[PDB]
Amino acid sequence: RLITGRLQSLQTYVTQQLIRAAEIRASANLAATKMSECVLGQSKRVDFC
Amino acid sequence: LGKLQDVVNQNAQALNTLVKQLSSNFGAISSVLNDILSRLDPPEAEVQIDRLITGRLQSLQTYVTQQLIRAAEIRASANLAATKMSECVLGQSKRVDFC
Amino acid sequence: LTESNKKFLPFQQFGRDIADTTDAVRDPQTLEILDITPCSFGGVSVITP
Amino acid sequence: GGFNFSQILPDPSKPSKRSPIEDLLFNKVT
Amino acid sequence: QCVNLTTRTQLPPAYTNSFTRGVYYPDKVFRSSVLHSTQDLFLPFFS
Amino acid sequence: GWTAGAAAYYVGYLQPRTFLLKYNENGTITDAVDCALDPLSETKCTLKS
Ligand SMILES: *[C@@H]1O[C@H](CO)[C@@H](O[C@@H]2O[C@H](CO)[C@@H](O)[C@H](O)[C@H]2NC(C)=O)[C@H](O)[C@H]1NC(C)=O
Ligand SMILES: *[C@@H]1O[C@H](CO)[C@@H](O)[C@H](O)[C@H]1NC(C)=O
Repeated sequence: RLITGRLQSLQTYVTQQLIRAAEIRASANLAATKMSECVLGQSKRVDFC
Repeated sequence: LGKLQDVVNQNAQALNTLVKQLSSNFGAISSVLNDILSRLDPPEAEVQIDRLITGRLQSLQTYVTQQLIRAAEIRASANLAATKMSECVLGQSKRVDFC
Repeated sequence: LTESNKKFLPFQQFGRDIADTTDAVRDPQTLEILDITPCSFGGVSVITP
Repeated sequence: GGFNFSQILPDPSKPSKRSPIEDLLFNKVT
Repeated sequence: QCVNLTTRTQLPPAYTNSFTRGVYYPDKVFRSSVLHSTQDLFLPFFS
Repeated sequence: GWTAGAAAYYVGYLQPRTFLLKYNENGTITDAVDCALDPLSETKCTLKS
């Protein structure tokens, strides 16, 4: 019973961390595009930078 | 190619892990449900079957959650590829360091 | 039980695969190798206009 | 005007409608 | 029946090194183009 | 006074250890990889390759 409880806690932690990883990946892609456009040149996209 | 190989290798190892899940006892005295039914009568073998069911359900829900994460990532990559198709291919994009 | 084209070493009875499933068995009658393939694949679907 | 597009355009010599580069691309990845 | 031996000059035992020896089939199944790991009594390499 | 020709035999002791066995298309063992001998062997047998 202690085993199955500890596995349940680790599984929900792994799911939460993987969701945070997806969110951090989306933010990282947005930041990389923002750097490559607004920083490494001038972006024509209005209200983006 | 890594981007075209990881999406296949991860799926293959997930399917292989799903196959490997049925070789584990989940704390029971046998892995296949037929052996317990043949060697023990069903009224007393109900807890063994139930723990096998809940272990297989936990494994399958873990696989489903992993597949949903992979689907979300592939959908994000597909949206990026669709935007690239619409801008970089289907015209000339003024966004520097994007095409 | 299909007729396979792979010969077994003369000390084995069963046979597994990459996915670790017993898909090859040797018949003890006259030493022929027979493959194992499940007969039920997938499910049903209905097309409606 | 001098642009060689046979590498990306499909070739009728093969029954498949694939360009040579995507032939190599399919043969590259398992 | 048996007889006893007489003491004499012998040689001390020597120690050598194995080179990828002591490997057998751990089970009686057929495996083709797989890389399967088992837990069984084997002889160590370079032992 | 006796003679025994020329012979030499080796005696080795087995230990409980995990081995990675390679199988070919014929079905015989071609190479074996350890997990508790070398870090390279451990890396090879943990990756199953
Ligand atoms: C376009 O490039 C291709 C390269 O694939 C050229 O095809 C080669 O042409 C040479 C010259 O005759 C041959 O020796 C090669 O065997 C050809 N290779 C292949 C894969 O076909 C083609 O000639 C070029 N076309 C133009 C107009 O420049
Ligand atoms: C081993 O496999 C090779 C490859 O097909 C084949 O040519 C050969 O006949 C096989 N040997 C035996 C003993 O089956």
